[PDB]
Amino acid sequence: AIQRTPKIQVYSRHPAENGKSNFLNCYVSGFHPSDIEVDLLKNGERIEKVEHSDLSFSKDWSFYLLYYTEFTPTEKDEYACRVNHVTLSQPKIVKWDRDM
Amino acid sequence: AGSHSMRYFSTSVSRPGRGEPRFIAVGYVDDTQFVRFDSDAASQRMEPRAPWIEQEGPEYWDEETGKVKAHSQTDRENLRIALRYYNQSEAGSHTLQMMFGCDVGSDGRFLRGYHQYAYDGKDYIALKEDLRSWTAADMAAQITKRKWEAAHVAEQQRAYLEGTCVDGLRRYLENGKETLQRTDPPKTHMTHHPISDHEATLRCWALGFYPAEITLTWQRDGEDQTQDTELVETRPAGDGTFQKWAAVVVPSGEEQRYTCHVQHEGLPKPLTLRWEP
Amino acid sequence: RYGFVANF
Ligand SMILES: [Zn+2]
Ligand SMILES: [Zn+2]
Repeated sequence: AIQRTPKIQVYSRHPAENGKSNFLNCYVSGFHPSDIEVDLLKNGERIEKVEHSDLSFSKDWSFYLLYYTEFTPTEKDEYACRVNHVTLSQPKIVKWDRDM
Repeated sequence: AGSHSMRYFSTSVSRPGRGEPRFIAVGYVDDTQFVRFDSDAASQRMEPRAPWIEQEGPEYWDEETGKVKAHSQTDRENLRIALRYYNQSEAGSHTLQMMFGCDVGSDGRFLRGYHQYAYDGKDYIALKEDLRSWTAADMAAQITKRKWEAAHVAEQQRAYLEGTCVDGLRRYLENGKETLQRTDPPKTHMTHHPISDHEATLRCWALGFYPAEITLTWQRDGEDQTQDTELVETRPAGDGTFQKWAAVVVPSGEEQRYTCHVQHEGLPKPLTLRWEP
Repeated sequence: RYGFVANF
């Protein structure tokens, strides 16, 4: 079996405007095999109401998933996505940057 | 759009000591998912995942349920057959993926058909473009290929791909017309991010586009910056549209050498963007 | 419209 490490993007659906409700996305792609754990974090803590898309895969057979939750960004709050996969020594935490 | 696809994707993963393999299948028209089946789910039914597929009546849901369940059972068998073919133990977990479906042009005619398997992420067997023979990747797959030749599987699949598949795709495009036929062009803009006194990042943005297919590239003095461009994978916004960006690191004062180029089916003509402070 | 598969 050949393994592939997840690519991770954390981003909002709409351009972030403090105080206005939005959606926070963590898109994980290019991984194999398919078992994976994904958490969205608010200031280091697990967000509860988090949905995700049905497992599918790309032309090279690697898998992708979208994790998402409604949220209202502010100046202070820090958001991140934490991903664990067999290819990772430890979970990878990717911080939300509103310009990426 | 100028052409359309219907694709089903399935993933079977064995769970040694934890019961039968997990089986997940999803159906797509272009980049829009419209059905799913998950062996973990209580319903044990094909379930809708787009509004327009709920136009289908009870016969559809019964028939599609029967078909995807037959597939799940055959792929559990196939995971077991692969263990024998590869002399692998019953202790290890393995994955079997299948993709099938068809492409049709905007005139409504068949363009291409697919029927292919991967085992543990590697190509196993695939129907070739002319739909008459098989690409089998290794020794094990030749055994399957011989069996599929004897049983005329390529003809069976050709008939499905040029018939039922095409007919299904056409119907879905009809029922989901208001959303499936859209070619929404990207909204584009550029941002500038100083890295230091010597360098800054230019990032070209494409937002709110459908379908997902897009080409976003940087040029410097009219030359492609293939090996210096950071290019993220096209990503879902969650509302039916997609996003992408491309960025280059540019020396200070050299921003006007750089242009961003956007090709998308919804664009009247390809775009060229320049940094405009 | 779903298709079908064969045994390995
Ligand atoms: Zn069209
Ligand atoms: Zn200096």
